Amino acid sequence: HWGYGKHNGPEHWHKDFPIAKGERQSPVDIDTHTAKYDPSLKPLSVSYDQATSLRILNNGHSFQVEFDDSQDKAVLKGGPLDGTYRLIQFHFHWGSLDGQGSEHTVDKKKYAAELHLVHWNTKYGDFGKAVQQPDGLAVLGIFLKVGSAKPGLQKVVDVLDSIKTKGKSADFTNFDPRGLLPESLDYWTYPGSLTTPPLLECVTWIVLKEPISVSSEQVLKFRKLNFNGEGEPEELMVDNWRPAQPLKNRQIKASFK
Ligand SMILES: [Zn+2]
Repeated sequence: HWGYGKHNGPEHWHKDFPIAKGERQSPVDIDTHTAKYDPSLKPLSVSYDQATSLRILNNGHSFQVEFDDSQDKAVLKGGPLDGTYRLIQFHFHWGSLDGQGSEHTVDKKKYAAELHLVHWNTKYGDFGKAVQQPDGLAVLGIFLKVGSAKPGLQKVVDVLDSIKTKGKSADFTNFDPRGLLPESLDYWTYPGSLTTPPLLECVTWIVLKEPISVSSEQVLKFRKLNFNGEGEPEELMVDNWRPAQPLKNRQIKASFK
């Protein structure tokens, strides 16, 4: 099965998922000098005050916090989106070292980690139908750099002990994802894909310009998670990021000058 090691990592994925060599794959390098400012783009509208988190899960390739998405509780609108997208989960990608770990890069700069907040377009009724549509998902990407601790992340770091191995889950209620946002919502946006199999090209990417800072101690705890299940030989969950893919016929647009 696919993963991030030498015999099953990203360079191998195309044998089981040939869309890996597709026309609108993610992530990409954001060249800040060639991105086009578009005054037509609207500000993002993030409405997370009624979010209901349920659970945190180690899925064997990352950890993810899941939200109740049976109603319009936590939604993203605006920016380049048409319609309403509900939050279903967020997860992270990170490195074995502070100088790598993000999926997107900015002028080839890598960050220590990247947060993905995944939302699906309510017009398609459920997540499984949305991923089959070119405008089915909207993913907010936030970079993490190492510096000062992020208070709103600590609740997450504290429970990782309890979901160390693949398939472990824990109740995780009353977590407010607003504490993970930077001050500014300026963004870049381009059409792309999921960055893990099945790599479907159903995502409008919205990547925030401003990183959030986390402390070395906080990302250290990420690196203690395991890819393996309980009882299996220990393999640390690190470097679970896909490298930048060719931009091909796409335009990155910026909401700012
Ligand atoms: Zn992701």
